Amino acid sequence: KRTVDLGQCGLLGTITGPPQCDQFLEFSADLIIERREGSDVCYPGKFVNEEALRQILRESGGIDKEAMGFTYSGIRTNGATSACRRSGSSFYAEMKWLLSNTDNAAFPQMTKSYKNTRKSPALIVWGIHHSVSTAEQTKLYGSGNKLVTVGSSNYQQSFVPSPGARPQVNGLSGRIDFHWLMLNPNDTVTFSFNGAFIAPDRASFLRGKSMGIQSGV
Amino acid sequence: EIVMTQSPLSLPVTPGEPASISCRSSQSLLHSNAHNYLDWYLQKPGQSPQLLIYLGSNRASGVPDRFSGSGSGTDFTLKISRVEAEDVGIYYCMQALQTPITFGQGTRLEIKRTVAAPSVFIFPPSDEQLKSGTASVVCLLNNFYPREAKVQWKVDNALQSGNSQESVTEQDSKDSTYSLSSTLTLSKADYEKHKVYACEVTHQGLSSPVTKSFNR
Amino acid sequence: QVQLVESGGGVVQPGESLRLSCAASGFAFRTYGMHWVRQAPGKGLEWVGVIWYDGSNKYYGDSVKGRFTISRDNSQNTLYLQMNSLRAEDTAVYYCARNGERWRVEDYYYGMDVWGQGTLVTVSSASFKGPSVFPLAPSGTAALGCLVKDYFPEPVTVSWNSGALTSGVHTFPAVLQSSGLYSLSSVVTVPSSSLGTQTYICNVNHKPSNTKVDKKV
Ligand SMILES: CC(=O)N[C@H]1[C@H]([C@H](O)[C@H](O)CO)O[C@@](O)(C(=O)O)C[C@@H]1O
Ligand SMILES: *[C@@H]1O[C@H](CO)[C@@H](O)[C@H](O)[C@H]1NC(C)=O
Repeated sequence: KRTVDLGQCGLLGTITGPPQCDQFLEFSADLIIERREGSDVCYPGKFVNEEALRQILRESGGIDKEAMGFTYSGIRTNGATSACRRSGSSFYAEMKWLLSNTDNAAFPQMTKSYKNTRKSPALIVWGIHHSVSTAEQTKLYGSGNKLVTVGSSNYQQSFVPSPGARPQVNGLSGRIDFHWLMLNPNDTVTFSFNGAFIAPDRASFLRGKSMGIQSGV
Repeated sequence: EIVMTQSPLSLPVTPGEPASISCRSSQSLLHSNAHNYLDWYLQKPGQSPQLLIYLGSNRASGVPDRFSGSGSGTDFTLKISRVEAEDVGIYYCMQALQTPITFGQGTRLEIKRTVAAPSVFIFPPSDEQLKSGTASVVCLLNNFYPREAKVQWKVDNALQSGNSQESVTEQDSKDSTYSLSSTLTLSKADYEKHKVYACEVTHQGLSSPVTKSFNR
Repeated sequence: QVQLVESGGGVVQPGESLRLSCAASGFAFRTYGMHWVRQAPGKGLEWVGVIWYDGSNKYYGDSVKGRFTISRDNSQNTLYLQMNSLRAEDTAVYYCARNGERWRVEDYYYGMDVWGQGTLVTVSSASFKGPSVFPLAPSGTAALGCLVKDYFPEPVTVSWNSGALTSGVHTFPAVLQSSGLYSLSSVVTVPSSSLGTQTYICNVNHKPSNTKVDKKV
């Protein structure tokens, strides 16, 4: 039985890729052992609907990565943070932090879509960045109201970054939370954002079949 | 092997004015996913190359709006809408499609000013250097524009070929001029074996070719 | 901050081997293709080659294929270039660079989004040698200087009156002579007036050979 001990890497982190998961980014296993030490994020925040996502992964057999193909012009795609350290400020290996090309510049309205062409379902994840304050949100994405919408064949949701201060974690009071859907074959997810959007760069396809356990042995 | 051909190779631009660079490709760069696998890099003097435009038309992280890229298939173009001083350097286009990755020759973007004539000075070999074995005669061209220069070496009104190497500074960040050094090298033998020494300089900013002389 | 740091360059003899390395911080190095691009003095960029993210395929440019090898230690975030049979022409700054996108192989896109500072390789059989420093004596403005002749390797630096005489100085790029030795000249314009009152000595530093010279002119 090919088996994987995620140690400091939390099962969900294999999808978005905080430093602690850099070695499981495309893991393959029949038995997934989680640890209480394991962590899903690096920047403060959580996975919404995280326990459903956890059960898909535990019984997934591993994850295969595949670029999504989004490209950009007129913004920065290299947003990084001290909370995600790779000998320096870094981020999530599978995600891009988009922001305005210069401080306070107006982030352009953007629409990007992706179609699952492979034959099994694709795990799509994206993030809302909640800034510590209105002014920081503006410095990063420009002033005014922000809106992220996500749609697939049966699903529609809008997301509104609410800047504000939450309890200082690792020195940061802002948050990035992760939302996710399962994109069936030949279906399309369509993103529409004007800032505060953490875009996926690679999608995850399940590898097969496996059992997951959070033990101490 | 995709060949890349850029033009022009030298591009003097007046500050605040537009600029255009061309890149042609021996093969189509348009892939089946609707992307053109063509990048533009900039190398500012003394710095590494940096990404400017990727996939034909995308301004990379940090790149201001005055740059843009366009084209399709084999024909590509980099426009700067209003050139700034900070924009001088060498632009490289590069196909990103097929190994071996290849580059254009590079287009050197420089600041354009009104012509300015080269104050010419000539220097004879040192006594210390003469006491060695060889003689080095140096002609200086100080703060001229453009950079194209005709530097001619006269030794008893003979022509010299292979006796001189040359060297230009980088465009001054204040006055946008250049300076040039022409260094003629011969042996004490052939140095003494002649008399008068002069360098003749003709420049777009000189009405008639100017010569500087000295006699051994 | 994505950062590529090259190291291992220097002076080497024709026919020798030499190994450059590139330290990478800021990103999941193990998921990216990496390139080496070189630039010979006063020449364009020339691609040396590329290594895939797992080290399973490598491809090299025409002028080094056969003699250079690329490899990587993902455990230590390090890219390597093994140069063998060095020829004089191989003299260049060698740059390390990241393959920005991570697209399927069949659509592989070889853009490089982040570039290191580069490392200099000089292939030459000349021996280190300090320069000889001869004057360039003036005949409303006069021009004097120093010829800095027959030194190896680069670089030398020159100044005037310790660091006092700064305005109106021009130090030219060295040129390589057929002897294998470098030579360069440095000049400053002064009022023919001061010529006799203020004294002008140039200060030549050739650290690589521990040679310092102050000539009066
Ligand atoms: C993309 C970006 O803006 N990065 C910067 C971020 C953000 O402003 C906020 O962390 C988000 O709330 O903050 C830093 O303090 C950090 O996290 O190390 C500095 C860093 O350059
Ligand atoms: C998806 O579409 C392709 C062609 O567009 C087709 O070959 C394939 O059978 C489709 N798959 C499903 C599950 O509908």
